[PDB]
Parts: sequence; C-alpha cells; structure tokens
Amino acid sequence: TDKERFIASLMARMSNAEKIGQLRLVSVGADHPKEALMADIRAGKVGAIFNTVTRPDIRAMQDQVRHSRLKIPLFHAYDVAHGHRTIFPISLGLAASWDPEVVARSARISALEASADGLDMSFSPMVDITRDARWGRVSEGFGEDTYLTSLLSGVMVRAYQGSNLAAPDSIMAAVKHFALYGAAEGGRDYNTVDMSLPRMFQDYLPPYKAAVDAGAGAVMVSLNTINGVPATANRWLLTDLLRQQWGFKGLTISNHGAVKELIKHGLAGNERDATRLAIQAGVDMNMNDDLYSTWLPKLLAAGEIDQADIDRACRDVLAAKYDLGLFADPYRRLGKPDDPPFDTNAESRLHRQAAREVAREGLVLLKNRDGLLPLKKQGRIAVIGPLAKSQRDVIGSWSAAGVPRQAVTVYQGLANAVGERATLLYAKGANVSGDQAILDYLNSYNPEVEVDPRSAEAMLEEALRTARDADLVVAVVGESQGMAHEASSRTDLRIPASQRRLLKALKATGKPLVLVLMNGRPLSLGWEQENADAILETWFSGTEGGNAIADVLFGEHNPSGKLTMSFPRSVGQVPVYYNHLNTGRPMDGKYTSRYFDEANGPLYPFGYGLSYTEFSLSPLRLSSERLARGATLEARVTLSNSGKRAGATVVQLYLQDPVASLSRPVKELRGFRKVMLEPGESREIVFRLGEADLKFYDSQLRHTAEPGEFKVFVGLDSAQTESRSFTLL
Amino acid sequence: TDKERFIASLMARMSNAEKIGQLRLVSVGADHPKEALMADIRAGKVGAIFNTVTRPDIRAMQDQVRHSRLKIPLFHAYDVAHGHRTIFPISLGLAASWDPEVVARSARISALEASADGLDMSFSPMVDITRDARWGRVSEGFGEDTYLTSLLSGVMVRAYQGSNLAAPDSIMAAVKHFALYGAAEGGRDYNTVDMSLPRMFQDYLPPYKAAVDAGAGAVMVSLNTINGVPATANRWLLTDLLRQQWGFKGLTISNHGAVKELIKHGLAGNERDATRLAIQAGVDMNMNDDLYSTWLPKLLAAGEIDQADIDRACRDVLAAKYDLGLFADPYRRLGKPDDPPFDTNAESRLHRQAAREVAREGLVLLKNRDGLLPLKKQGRIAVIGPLAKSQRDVIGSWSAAGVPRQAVTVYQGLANAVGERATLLYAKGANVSGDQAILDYLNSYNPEVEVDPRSAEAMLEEALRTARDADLVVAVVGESQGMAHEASSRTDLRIPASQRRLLKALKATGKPLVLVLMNGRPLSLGWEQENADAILETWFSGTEGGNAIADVLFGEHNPSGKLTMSFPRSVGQVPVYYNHLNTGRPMDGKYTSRYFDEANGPLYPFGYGLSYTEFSLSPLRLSSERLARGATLEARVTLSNSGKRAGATVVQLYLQDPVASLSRPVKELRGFRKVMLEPGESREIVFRLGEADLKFYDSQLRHTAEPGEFKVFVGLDSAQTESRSFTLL
Ligand SMILES: OC[C@H]1O[C@@H](O[C@@H]2[C@@H](O)[C@H](O[C@@H]3[C@@H](O)[C@H](O)O[C@H](CO)[C@H]3O)O[C@H](CO)[C@H]2O)[C@H](O)[C@@H](O)[C@@H]1O
Ligand SMILES: OC[C@H]1O[C@@H](O[C@@H]2[C@@H](O)[C@H](O)O[C@H](CO)[C@H]2O)[C@H](O)[C@@H](O)[C@@H]1O
Ligand SMILES: [Mg+2]
Ligand SMILES: [Mg+2]
Repeated sequence: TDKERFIASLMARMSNAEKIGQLRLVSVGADHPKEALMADIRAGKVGAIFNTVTRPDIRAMQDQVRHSRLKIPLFHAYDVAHGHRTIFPISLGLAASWDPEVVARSARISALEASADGLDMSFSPMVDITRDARWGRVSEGFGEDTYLTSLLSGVMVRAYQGSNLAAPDSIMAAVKHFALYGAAEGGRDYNTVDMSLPRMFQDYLPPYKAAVDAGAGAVMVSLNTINGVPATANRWLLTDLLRQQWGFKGLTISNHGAVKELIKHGLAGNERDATRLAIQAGVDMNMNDDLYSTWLPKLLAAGEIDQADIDRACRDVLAAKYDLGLFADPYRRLGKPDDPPFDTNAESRLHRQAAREVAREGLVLLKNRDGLLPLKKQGRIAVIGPLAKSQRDVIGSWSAAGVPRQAVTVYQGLANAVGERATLLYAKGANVSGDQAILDYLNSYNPEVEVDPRSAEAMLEEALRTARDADLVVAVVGESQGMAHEASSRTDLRIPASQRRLLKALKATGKPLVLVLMNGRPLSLGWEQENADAILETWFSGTEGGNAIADVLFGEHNPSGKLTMSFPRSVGQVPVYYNHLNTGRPMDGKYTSRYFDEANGPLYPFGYGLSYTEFSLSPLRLSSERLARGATLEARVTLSNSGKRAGATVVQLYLQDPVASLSRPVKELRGFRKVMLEPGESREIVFRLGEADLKFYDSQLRHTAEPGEFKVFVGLDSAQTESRSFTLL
Repeated sequence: TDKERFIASLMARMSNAEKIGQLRLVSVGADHPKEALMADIRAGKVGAIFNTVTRPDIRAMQDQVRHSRLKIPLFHAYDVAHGHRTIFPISLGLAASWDPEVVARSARISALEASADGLDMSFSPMVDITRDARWGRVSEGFGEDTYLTSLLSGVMVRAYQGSNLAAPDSIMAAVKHFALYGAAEGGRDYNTVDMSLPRMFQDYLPPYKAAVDAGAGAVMVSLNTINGVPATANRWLLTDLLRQQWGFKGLTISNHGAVKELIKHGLAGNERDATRLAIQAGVDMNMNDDLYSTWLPKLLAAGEIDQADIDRACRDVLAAKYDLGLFADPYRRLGKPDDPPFDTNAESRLHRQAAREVAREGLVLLKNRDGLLPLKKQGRIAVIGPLAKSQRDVIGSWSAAGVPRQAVTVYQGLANAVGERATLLYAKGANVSGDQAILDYLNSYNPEVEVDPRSAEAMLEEALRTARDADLVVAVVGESQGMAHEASSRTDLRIPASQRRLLKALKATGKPLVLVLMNGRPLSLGWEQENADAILETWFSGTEGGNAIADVLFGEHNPSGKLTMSFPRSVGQVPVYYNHLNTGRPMDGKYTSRYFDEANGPLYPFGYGLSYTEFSLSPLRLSSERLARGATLEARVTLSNSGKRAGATVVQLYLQDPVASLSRPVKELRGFRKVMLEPGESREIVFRLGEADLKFYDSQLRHTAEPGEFKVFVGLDSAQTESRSFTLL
C-alpha cells in the first residue's frame, strides 16, 4: 500500500511521453552518442542504462536526472555473469562444485563489486538447460540437469538480491534467457526451438520458475522462436505462464534488438507492428533499438494499443526503481559526494582469496593413471601449449569488467607454486588453431588470440626439445574463450587439430603427459582418455585460475569437482544426456538404439569425477517399503574415505518411475550431498523423499505422482549406482 | 452395406477365441515352427502371415483354412519396399526422379510380381519425413520435403491398390511408420521423438494422411515415443487423429514385438497391461509376440477391456480380407489347381526393362568439371573400388525377394556398354571398411561384404599401377547397403576411411577421376567436391543399376535426377534442411545463426542436380498482383534448352509467407514440373496456386490462409531462384 501510494501518485503526474521514456533501456555507443544520451536523460526520455560500469560515469548520468521535470532516477545494468572485476570460473565450472554455498559466494562477491561501482542490476543468472555441446553459450549455464540448474538458479538470485533490494551491496537479478534458448536446433545460436509442452514444463521451464519464486526482480526475454512464436512476441509465455500462472510481479526486458528482429522472424512486416506485438505479449522494457519511443504514441492514438499496455510496462519500471531504493536515494550505490576518487581497477578492490577458493572446487579430475597426480614440487616440468600463458582465456567468455593483466595464467600459477624447488621450461608448442579462417573469426573484433608467426613444424620441434629436457609434460590445451562465446557454435567437439598434432608428438617422446584442459563446453576426448597419463578439466577458472589449478596439481586441494554435462564421444552422438528415455530397445546387440561406427554412451557421464583418494558407499536402505500420501521416506547410505588423503566427493540420489502414463527417464537427479572426509572417516547420509519428488507432467500437463513402484539410486556418478524400490500408495 | 451385412453376420457367428485368432499376424521361424503354425491355422488361431513369399508355400498355408469351423482365409504380407524380385532404386533414389509416373511404375511392377507369387499386402510405402542423415532408414523414404513425400505417398498407394483391391494384380498398402519415426533424437533408431503439435501437423503427418485419403487399406504403427507416449499405446494418434479426425476405416498393424516393448518404454509393468494399452489405443493386429492370444480373454473376463475392443479389431481384419476378395475366392492370387508349376526365380518373370528405365531417372550428377562426362566408348578405363563388382550392394537394403546374382554391377554395366570399343582395367583398391569392428557388424548374420584378404597397402599399390595404365579412373565407392539399414545409425557421414585413403592416392596420380557413389543416405563430400573431376550419385540403383549407371556415364541418358534431401557439409551441421525458419539473425558476419569452424549451408541443396546440357529460365510472371479468396493464380516461366544435348530438368515452385502469426519457412515446395527438351527447344510452364497451397497450422492448429503478401520462387533448385509477390485479399 505504501509503495502503491508513491507509485500511483507518480504515474498520475506523468504524460505518455514520460511513461514511454521509462521503457527505454540504452547504452553509450554509435547508436546513442554520450552527449545526445545526456540530453535525452535531461528531457525524461531514458529509463535505464546498460554497459556504463564506473562510479564517475554512472554519477555523471545520474546527475542529468535533476534537469528532468519529474527527476525519475535511472537504474544501471551490466552482464555480471561469473564475476564483475574479480572473475570466478564460468558457470559450467561453478556448477561442477556441486555446492550451492560456493556458487552463492561467487554471486555475493559479484554483486558487492558491481554495486561498489554503482550498478543496480545484472543480466544474470543464465539458467538455460543445455543438452547440445555444439552451442557456444553452454559455458554460461550450469549444464544439462533440471534439478541442479533449478537449485543454483534460486541460489544466484537470493545471493545477488540479499534480504533487501535497496541495500547498497545488493543488485537486482534479471534471469535469462526466458525461454528455451539452449535447445536451438543444430546447436546454432538464435536458431529455432521446437518441443512438446510436457518436455518444456518437465525439463526446461523449472529454472526460470525457481528464479521467479526466489524473488527475481527482472526477466530477460530470449531471441528464439518457441514452437514457431518468438519469445519477444509470445503472449502465451510472457503473460499466461509468467504473470497469470507463476505470478511474476517484476520487470520484463527484451534482448538487444529483439523487438525489431520480429520482422526477420516473419511475425511482422514493419517496426510499428513489431512494437505492437512485443508490448501486448508483455515486454515492458526495450533494449537499444528504440521502437517503443518511435511507435507507441502512434499505436495508442490509432487505438492499436490500450493505455493499460503503456501503464503496465511503466509501473514495472517504477516498481523496480522503488525496490532498488533509487527514489529514497538515487546515489545510494555511488557513495557520498566528497568521498575521495579511486582507481576503479585498484588491486585493493579485488577479492582474490574468494576467487581462488571457488576456482579449486570446480576442477574435475577425469583421468590419473598410476597416481601421477598429485605432482611433487621438484625436478624439471615442461609447460607446453597455446593456453599455458593465456590471461585472456583463463577469465573465459562474459568476463564483465575483468582485466586480463590481473589474471593468473596456468604457467604463472605453476611458477608461484614451485619457486626455486623446481624448474619450469616453456614452449607454446602450437597456436590455438592452425586453420586461418578460424583465427580470422577469433581475431575479427579484438586481438583475443596471440598468433605466433613461426611455422607449425618449428613450434613442434621446439616443444619436443623442451619435453626431452624435462621429467614430465604439463600440456595446457583446449579452446580459446572466443570458441565458446555467443554465435560461436561448433561442428567439431575435439581439441583443435593444431593442438592434437602437438599432443601426439608429445606422446611419442615417452614423457609422462598431464593435460590441463581449458574449454567452455564438453569436448570429445577419446584419444586423450586412451593416451594421456592424467587429465584435469579446468573450464575457464577465472582471475585466480592458475593458482587454483597449481593447488590441485600439487595436491594442496584434492580434486572434488564432478561434471554437470555429459561428455560425448563425438559430435555425431549429439545430443547425449543422462536423463534420456529407455526406448523400446535399449542398448545394454544389433537391433537396439545405437550407432554402429563408434562405442556408445558418453565418454564421461553426468556426475563423473575422480579424487586422489578412494570413497566407498554402504548398501542403500529405505526407511520403509511403502509410502502413504502426505508421508516422507528416508534414503540412508554410509560414505567412507577408504584411502590415504582427505577429500570431498558428491553422493548423488537418482529416481526412476518405471511404469507411468508417459515414458519417464531411466533416471533423474533428485538430491545430492557434497561431503569432505578425513582418511578412515564415515558420514551417514540421509535423503528425504516425498510425493513432491515423484511428480511429472502428463500429456495434458497434469502435475501428478501416480501410485506404484519407484526405484531410488545412490552413487558417486550417474552410471556407477545401486537401486532399491518402494511403492507409493 | 453388402460388406457390412456379410461381416456383421460372420462376427455374430464367432466366439471370442475365433475373433482374437484373427488378430494374430505371424511368420514361419524359430518362434513359430512350420507344422505347429499349420495346426494353428487349422484350429482358426491365425489371421494373417508375413514373410511367406512363393505360390506353393502360400497355397499350402491357405489349404489349412478348410479345417477351421468358419474357413476364414488368411492374407499374406511382405516388405515390398522398392521391388519384389526385380529390384528398383531405393525410395530416396526413386524420389530423385521428381516424376510421380516413374515412382508409380516401380510400385505397379512390385505389386504385379508380389501378387504373381500370391502376396496380398506390402508393408509399404514408408513415408516418414527425414531431416537427420545419421538415421539408417533414410534410404527407405523420399527425403526431407512434406509436399513431395505427401504426393509420392498417395502415388505409391494408388499404384499398389489399383481401382480394385480384389483384382489379382492389386496388393494392399500398409503405410508406415505411423508416426514421426524419422525424427528420432540423435538419428539413433527407435529413439525418442519430441515435437510441437504445429510442426507435427505442418511437416510430419501430411504423408500418412495422403496415404489414408488415397484409400490405403492398412497402417503400420511405429516403435517410437511421440511426446512421451509410444505410438503402440497412443490413443490420441491411433483413435482421435487416425479414426475420428481422418476417418481411417482400415486395419492397424503393430510393428514386430511392439506391444511387449511397452514394458521397456515404462508404460506397462507386465505383458497383460501392455496388451490392454495396445488394444484400447487402437492396435488391431499384433505382429509375432502373441500377447493378444495370451491375454485378451483374461482382460475381457476381468472387465479391463470391453467386447467392443475385440469386435473393432476383428472387424478391421475381416473388412481387409473382404476388400482383398479373399471371401469371394481365397485362391484369386494363387492360380488354379490345374496350373503348371514354375521356377519362382525364372529370368522370364523379371522386368529388367522397367528397372533399367526407372534406375536412369534417379541418378544425380553432382559435379562434372570441364565436360569430362559423358565418357567416350574408347581408350583405357580404370574401374576401381570395393563397390565396382558388388551385386549385394547395388540392390540396397530392404531388397525383398531380390536375388543378388541376377543384379548388374557397375563393372558389368560398364563392360556391357563398351564391348570391344574400350578396355576396362579392374582393381578393388580397398575394402568397403578398414575398421574390423565395422566389418564384424556388417558380416554378423550373413556374408554381406567380400573382405579381400590382401593388405590395404597391397590393394592401393595395385590400384595405383592400374590408374597409371589408364586414360581415366572410374572409382566406385561409398557405403555397403548394411550401413544404411534398420539400427545402422552413423556418427560419421563421410565415405569410409579405407576408401578415402584410396581416393587420395588416386587423386595424386593426376588422372581424371569420376566418382560413382553408392549410398543410402546423404554423405559428407567436401573433399570429393574439391578434388574429383566428376561425381555421380547412384544411391543403390537396383537389379539393373549397373546398366542404368553406364547409360548415364556414356551419355545414352542425360542425367536428370535432383536431390530430395540436403547434403550436409559434416555430421556436426545436423540437421540441415531447405525449409528452415529465418531466425531473428539470418546469415547473409559473426552475430548470426551459423558455425564458425566450417562453411555454412548444405554442400548440395534440396532440388540440386546437374545436366550434360544447359537450361535457362525467363523471368517469372504472376497472372495477377492480388488474389481473391476462392480464386486461382497462375505462375508462368519459359524453360529453354540452350545447350547441345537433349535432356530433362525439374522446374521447382517455392512459396514464402513472410508475415504470419507463426514464423513460417524461408521457402516451402508447392509444385514442380519435369520437362524433357531437345536442343534449342522451349516450353512455357504454368503453375496453378490456390488458397489450399497457402494455409498453415497456427499455435492452436487453426488451418487457415491469412491475408497478406506471398513470395513465389521458381528455379532449377532450392538455392538458385528468382521471386515475385502477390497479395491474398
Ligand atoms: O516386415 C516386418 C517389419 O519388420 C520390422 O523390423 C523387424 C525388427 O523390428 C526385428 O527386431 C527383433 C525383435 O522385434 C524381436 O522380438 O527380437 C529380436 C532380437 O532377439 C529382434 O531382432 O527384426 C526383424 C528381422 O527379421 C525386422 O524385420 C521393420 O521395422 C518394419 O519396417 C517391417 O515392416
Ligand atoms: O548485454 C545485453 C545482452 O546482450 C546480448 O549480446 C549482444 C548481441 O545480442 C548484440 O547484437 O551484439 C552485442 C555485441 O556488441 C552483444 O552484446 C546477449 O545475448 C545477452 O545475454 C546480454 O544480456
Ligand atoms: Mg509409476
Ligand atoms: Mg502472411
């Protein structure tokens, strides 16, 4: 009522010109030069800013608000995806921690730094489910699993927003991309999404819903068609589902140029009609293309739009500014005037300890033949590969205000660890790619890839001479961050050919070979799994990446990360995911659902990851054989560290509904516990399962649990499990 | 009414035991030994037989019917997919004729031979739309296009059934696989199908509907889930759509073991429940697993199914036998007792002339650098490759009663063409595969691949010496038919590595290189398109394949075939198809829908194919710029043969609806004309477009044409076109 009073009196004052100006979301660019933008803010024609990210710059913009009749403050947004200035691992690496508190910590520090620079909103978290490793943006999400992505979706929102959206160290979450953006056909960015409603409700929508139920202040709408209707023009998605069914009360934001793109989708013949479709579907705020400002007045005057369409959009912008505390104090995130100036990028405003501890948790040990890892800080260590000394790659895609020169490379991380106790020998070995067309693509906007002008053969000969002079080879190989970016979809999932040629030459020297992988998507690693002695998955591990990688390689931290996305044997197996249907003819002979020209199944399954120690699970026990409606059941198992080193693992609870009105998955994740144990230590793990855990969407979207058998599986990954059954009454 | 009266009086006489026995469809095998099967027919416990394919054998079975109380005759079925004894090109090759009359001719001759052997029914045509080249069964269909597959669906049914199903030279069509079988996830056979209802009705269902509207007597139900519900248990598909909405009056047949497989799908806990789900969904007839015989009496007595369920299934079997003339005369397709015996496989019962003329029409010329084709009947011709002398491969998969020793190989076809006027030099060059696991798979049941015991290197050095002694190299390469079979899904679309190694060695000799491809799916041909001088796509061209291939290679027939399925550049681009959506960011730079690591688009588009002559199109003319509802529009263009040889091409009419309430394809096929022209000859081509051509299914399945612009394209393929607009009023 108090908020409603302030907001209703303010909107009673406003002209349509002022209401429509609140819907304009812009950035300083060629589209909107700084001084023209300043004039537009003075004239009341701007609602919010993105990509202006420092206190002085945001202050100068907020200072123009004084010259408007109503003095409605701006909010300031940015893409703080996995860090603002202190860069954490990419989301796919954070997910691999299997630890909500580690992810929450990355989010809280991101919000602290962003809010310290004056930012009120992040276009995050990205909660799109990804089953297609070809898509460039899988790096930005939490992998293939609905339960895990849904849990981390809520965690990110609560950690960004705190208990109070007005707090100077809180930012608003704009959850993206609503919806289904990750299921693009062919894994080609922006491409067609087509799926049944039961799959959509069961597998793809719950993460957006968790963000809404966690109190997300905003929702960013996606660029893709859903079943033939672009999200930006999809009333069924933005009004019926998001508002009426889920009760979302916040702000909807279109993606960059999305209203105008309704023309190229063939939903609209002109910008006037595109604008009508977007506002009536339920898009409040319009990013960069300015069609709302250009066309809403004419649409309203012609009776094509209703006043209520303008009023609803405007109300959502004002309610967001109110909740962010910006009517109370527009400078609340910008300090007091006469606070002394600072270097935005000062070393003292970073959080290196938080970045290092988080980065350690996401590293996944994929292979370790004969205890080669951990390494001893001694002897001669060859560090070879195009990513060994790469500052720009270790902070990954969507590195926000991250500064490459402030990042710790793998080489530098190893140098910091050994000091004088061991000798590092360096050789680039190869360029990230040997294909000139792929280098032209990676270098097309900014210099992202250091191209060594020497021949491939000369770099190899140097690498082989370096390996020969060492006790063992740490090969730092994989993708540059520009390969797992928006619009950077891949037809091949292997390590690039220039680097595989290097690895083959390194193998033939007979030296022990440790692979340190940098990559923003699942890679095809058949040759590496056969021929490398050890493999460490490091994703893009952030500002402190190299230090956290050295901490695991030398045994300071025992690798605890587990995969949250299945690793295909090749691109021709796509899609592969752990929660698939059985079919009528599952492969364990010939007449089964399989390929004939390659081994079947993923190379590494969902939830896979090794340790320097060994863990054991006692038999799974259920607290009863039968479960009454309204009752809870307990699944009990004892986890023991039966090896020589302290270490964490992740105990995973899976569920199967083997008889149902729909064909249900062979298994679905329904719980986990990350557990840190000393040698010989045990922990009794108790999972609680109720009827809520057993429901699914039928063909008419009835969300019900049916009577009958459920199988419960517990294990340290999605493959290596045992099951016990109970009956729901 | 006469039919209704005959069938109602017969079913009034029948016990449930006799009604349920009519639902049993069996074959002689280990599951059902001959003499036990004979006794079951005598006892009235068998409805129909499959895989018994000679007159004496079918007669012996029909002779047992006398011993039953009611003497209800059997029908006899077989998989006559692309020929019975005289084998035509695989369906994907027949589709490439772009000529309904050529396809009708292959179907009519198939029915003539099958009916001459006593068969009443073929499990054909297969009308599944296929956009995923990995799937093993794309060989069995007509490619990726809804309009073309729908047209050929009706053509096949009318050609099999004639105007009279009782005629002794007619067979019943059982259209398959109802439904969506070709959209399996990952292109893995039997795998999950998930799609929106608008896409299902717009793109996938029309071919089954065309079969039903053409009077198909039966429908074979598919093995896949549709949106979580197996087809065999899918009441929405088999009752609501097929019976109530489409008014199908004929027979439904389950696939082999499909009812029992409902347990592995997780729709049923036991065989009793699987049986209930199948009969109540609307499966009439049960192939080989015998659950109907085992369980229907107990299901009925317990009130779990209704008498009406048994009565409806039984009635459909009796109505099928009645329409096939089997109550009037059960021997109508089996001759008289007086008839003299014959050799079923006599050379005089074949139709070589029809198979040769059909096979010529499907061959697609993909590349011809500098007029290398046609070849002259002179000089020295090297014939090299594992498929050059392959009889088993040229007749393709699903070769019914085809005899490989009666087939004409490419080598033999070339020998028959040159006689003494030129010298052929033969060298195998390589085995079909160099991977022992792939050879074990292809050779697992019968010897399908002749494995040359010599080393790869020894075969190469013999091939290179043969090339060096010749004027040019005809390399006969591709897949064995067992690679494009049921359950033979591929993760790689290139020619096998043993053969690519051979092709590379052949390229390095400098000799002119003609590639003759045998394959049952689109192949990835990037290297071949760059390095071969000529490329001829021959699919698997049947019993007279080698003669038809020689007829095109030596210029007797001017290549006229055009692709009906897009050829991907690599497996990592799947799916690619011509009738895709534009997206919001079509590729004409970086922020578009594309891959960065490979050239974009298909290597060869839908409707692509070259000629030994050159054709030109005059500018497209529309009969008016505006079109009243209920009125017809004319699209006119003049085709000229502006080159030196008689030859045919295919003029293709495409439509775009660029503003619609759903995002509509960049292009959809809406007509074509195959035109044969002498040099210097012209023909004015007139296409008729009406309102039915302009409709689409919206989000609520409203099937309407919306007022506004339509773009009309005419060209010789889906890429190289010119467009004009009209407005629907
Ligand atoms: O002509 C009939 C029909 O055949 C179908 O293909 C079948 C396969 O589905 C079948 O697979 C077997 C199982 O159904 C059976 O119960 O078990 C064994 C393993 O023990 C499987 O091999 O195999 C036969 C081969 O004889 C195939 O014909 C086609 O899908 C369909 O198109 C065709 O009309
Ligand atoms: O920061 C706002 C949103 O930006 C989107 O990326 C932009 C492209 O769509 C646009 O066309 O080009 C620029 C490159 O200069 C990109 O910033 C993302 O898709 C969104 O996630 C992001 O929130
Ligand atoms: Mg159940
Ligand atoms: Mg239109």
